[PDB]
Amino acid sequence: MKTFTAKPETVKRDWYVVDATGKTLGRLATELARRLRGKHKAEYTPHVDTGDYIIVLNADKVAVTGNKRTDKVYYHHTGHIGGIKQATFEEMIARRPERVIEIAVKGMLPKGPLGRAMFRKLKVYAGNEHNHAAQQPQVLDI
Amino acid sequence: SRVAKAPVVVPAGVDVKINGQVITIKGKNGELTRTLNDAVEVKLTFGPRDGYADGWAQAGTARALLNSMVIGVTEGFTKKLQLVGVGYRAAVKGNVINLSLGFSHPVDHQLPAGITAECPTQTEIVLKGADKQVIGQVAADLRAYRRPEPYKGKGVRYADEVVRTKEAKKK
Amino acid sequence: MIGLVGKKVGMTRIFTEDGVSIPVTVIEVEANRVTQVKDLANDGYRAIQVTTGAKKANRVTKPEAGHFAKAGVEAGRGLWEFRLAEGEEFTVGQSISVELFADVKKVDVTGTSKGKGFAGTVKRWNFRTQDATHGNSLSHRVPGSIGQNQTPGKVFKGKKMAGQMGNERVTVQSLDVVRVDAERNLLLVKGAVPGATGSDLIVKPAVKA
Amino acid sequence: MKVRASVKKLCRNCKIVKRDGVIRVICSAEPKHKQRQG
Amino acid sequence: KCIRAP
RNA sequence: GUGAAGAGGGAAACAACCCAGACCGCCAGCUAAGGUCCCAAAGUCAUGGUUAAGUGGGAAACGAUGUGGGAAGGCCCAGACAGUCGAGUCGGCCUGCGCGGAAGA
RNA sequence: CGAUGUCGGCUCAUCACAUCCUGGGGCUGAAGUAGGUCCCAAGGGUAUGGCUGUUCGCCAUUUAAAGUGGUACGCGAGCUG
RNA sequence: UGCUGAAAGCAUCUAAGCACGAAACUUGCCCCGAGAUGAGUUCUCCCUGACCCUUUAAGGGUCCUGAAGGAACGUUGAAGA
Ligand SMILES: [K+]
Ligand SMILES: [K+]
Ligand SMILES: [K+]
Ligand SMILES: [K+]
Ligand SMILES: [K+]
Ligand SMILES: [K+]
Ligand SMILES: [K+]
Ligand SMILES: [K+]
Ligand SMILES: [K+]
Ligand SMILES: [K+]
Ligand SMILES: [K+]
Ligand SMILES: [K+]
Ligand SMILES: [Mg+2]
Ligand SMILES: [Mg+2]
Ligand SMILES: [Mg+2]
Ligand SMILES: [Mg+2]
Ligand SMILES: [Mg+2]
Ligand SMILES: [Mg+2]
Ligand SMILES: [Mg+2]
Ligand SMILES: [Mg+2]
Ligand SMILES: [Mg+2]
Ligand SMILES: [Mg+2]
Ligand SMILES: [Mg+2]
Ligand SMILES: [Mg+2]
Ligand SMILES: [Mg+2]
Ligand SMILES: [Mg+2]
Ligand SMILES: [Mg+2]
Ligand SMILES: [Mg+2]
Ligand SMILES: [Mg+2]
Ligand SMILES: [Mg+2]
Ligand SMILES: [Mg+2]
Ligand SMILES: [Mg+2]
Ligand SMILES: [Mg+2]
Repeated sequence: MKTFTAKPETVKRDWYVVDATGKTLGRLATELARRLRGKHKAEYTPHVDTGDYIIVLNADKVAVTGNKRTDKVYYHHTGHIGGIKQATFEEMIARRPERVIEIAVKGMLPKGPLGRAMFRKLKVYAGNEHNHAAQQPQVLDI
Repeated sequence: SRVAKAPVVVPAGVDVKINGQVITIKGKNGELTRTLNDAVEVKLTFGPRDGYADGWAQAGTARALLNSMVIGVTEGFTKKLQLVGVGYRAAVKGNVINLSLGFSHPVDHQLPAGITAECPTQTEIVLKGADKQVIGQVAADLRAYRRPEPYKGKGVRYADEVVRTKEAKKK
Repeated sequence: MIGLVGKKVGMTRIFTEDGVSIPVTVIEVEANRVTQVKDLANDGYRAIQVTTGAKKANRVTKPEAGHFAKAGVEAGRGLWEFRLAEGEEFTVGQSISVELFADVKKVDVTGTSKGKGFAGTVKRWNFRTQDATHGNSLSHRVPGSIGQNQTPGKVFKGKKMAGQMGNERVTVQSLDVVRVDAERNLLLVKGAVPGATGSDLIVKPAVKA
Repeated sequence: MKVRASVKKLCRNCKIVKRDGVIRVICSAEPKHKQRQG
Repeated sequence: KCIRAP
């Protein structure tokens, strides 16, 4: 007997909708990363995307402890010499609040083609509305 | 602590509304509002709320603020500034104090909502209001234009200042 | 406010009575015809599209023609957009004329700079030439060093090197309006503006005040 | 302002205070005694 | 010329 | 003692450190060091404390009402200590964990 | 060591900040003008000549200023010699 | 640098709260920019035929059809190796 392997063409994927309001960033992200990868399913298979689609609402109201709201810094480099750029958490929330969740979750997903594919199933929104009523997402308390 | 353990007697013609942490003292002079710290519990007696480390310190602040809110509505606060220096004048026009302080431009300080001002002399400003924090801030802002210098005391001072002067060296 | 699309006619001067010679670019601004009004509902931003001039009926494609037919305007030689400020309102079909600039003191003028083709670093970047003589071997106008050594062991992005020069969008800001001639469809602006004679210019009121 | 690793009361009028997370000395009497970086 | 000459 | 002449697991990566000595096969099980929120296998384990510095996750003399614990002491409802007043207050000692001192291509 | 071209100059730079100038401040044995000293700040700017292979330095005359360092004592498959 | 302010009856810019503060930072100005594979938006234009077979499926052929537009070729350009 060979061990079961999930097959991408028969993988069942459900839609979920989460509310980020007041949730601790990192404790939310681990739960998102887990579910996007499909670690919560018996059919979990390292090389197959068995996870779920997750809509995240109210990304702008995600919480952080300590002095992270001012002191957590997001660095990136533009590729040009001297091009080291930075933004605090509060700046990132003001400008581009969906990036906060997305950056946290992306750091917790596998690197490589499949990790990038897993990330595509995360739909983050700044506010309390989404355009995905067609997909009929169920509420997920995490 | 000692400050918090000492109640605020509300006098006659004062009324209070405790909407949770939010409070609204109101009397003759005006209507003042403060949202207190979540560690404080008011009833006026102030006391620490359980499940908070800095309860007594926060209570003592909340006490002191509501005591000033009481003085705010009954008596109001008064802050006096005087203009030392040749040519240093002041004058009020509605809610705009116009100062001459030896600049090449005119200084016209816009007063905030609560605060009024009067110039009994050209070299005196007497601002009045309900909020003790706000009169303090307006007075500081006026003082900031031309702070008292240490050689002849020239500038905007608080009436109450001992403005230490010093001599201009030997030779 | 909005600007208008014009054509660089060429340069001249205006002699003032008090002796001064003012160098002017003459910009022909024929009517700009509103061809579309972008709304915050349908488009997510407020703007007008305009056409100016004329195109050969046979060289205007069916897609292009239908777009002009909806507007109810004659085909022009192109389409340009101008962001509307708060309070500015225009209708489709409206002709906007050079009279727009009648009380405008300064303009910014945008055009496509003359094309220098492939330019060396001397011309393109004002690099200093190396010695004409004193032993120089084949290295008179060549760029010199392009980096350091093992650290960092690469050339940095944005390094100034030879390449295509000119033939790109340039804006010259804060040019004085010398004259607005509505009768002749002319705008005279003081000083040079980008591009060859005959080239299209976008003229907007100066953004710096 | 004296900026020093060792900050100390110099006057009887000098007062140690921690503002943000910086130890400072404030003296009402003498502004030469004002210090930080304690 | 001599690499790492005398 | 190991490497040399030694693979495997841990220490991100890392001959020489820690665990451990590969005869071959297995889609069985138990453990070592080291680990158990996600990358990434296993406790978002239990109970009681401490820290607020992202300390943890680099550094000294020395500096300081940071904060936790301990043992004593001076003074005090013949009213202390701080500005009549009405209960604690002052300064040293020993200790836990933090803070400044702390600039590089 | 079956070769990692070696000083300086030229050309072209790029980074650090222990800041030379310009910007913001505190103290002054700060009257003012001008300084001293320390703190914050790296955005941009930061001479030309005489002499010497020079780096450096001295000198002349400027300048708001003529910074200090790292980059194989940056840069010879870019030049010089 | 302050305001209000306790802990600590005082004091205290700070612990709660509030204000000010620089060429640094985010913008504002100019240019590139949807390969932004997260490949976006708006406007306009075009195509409205039949059949056959097999492993019957986002299947493969046949005949008729050939749009919008594009390219090619030519005359060329203040565009260009
Ligand atoms: K030669
Ligand atoms: K051995
Ligand atoms: K850390
Ligand atoms: K060698
Ligand atoms: K100074
Ligand atoms: K700088
Ligand atoms: K350098
Ligand atoms: K070398
Ligand atoms: K050389
Ligand atoms: K080489
Ligand atoms: K060569
Ligand atoms: K696109
Ligand atoms: Mg990996
Ligand atoms: Mg050309
Ligand atoms: Mg030259
Ligand atoms: Mg030769
Ligand atoms: Mg030659
Ligand atoms: Mg590399
Ligand atoms: Mg050997
Ligand atoms: Mg080994
Ligand atoms: Mg390993
Ligand atoms: Mg086991
Ligand atoms: Mg796991
Ligand atoms: Mg650390
Ligand atoms: Mg330490
Ligand atoms: Mg070799
Ligand atoms: Mg510095
Ligand atoms: Mg920078
Ligand atoms: Mg070298
Ligand atoms: Mg050569
Ligand atoms: Mg070389
Ligand atoms: Mg020789
Ligand atoms: Mg107080």
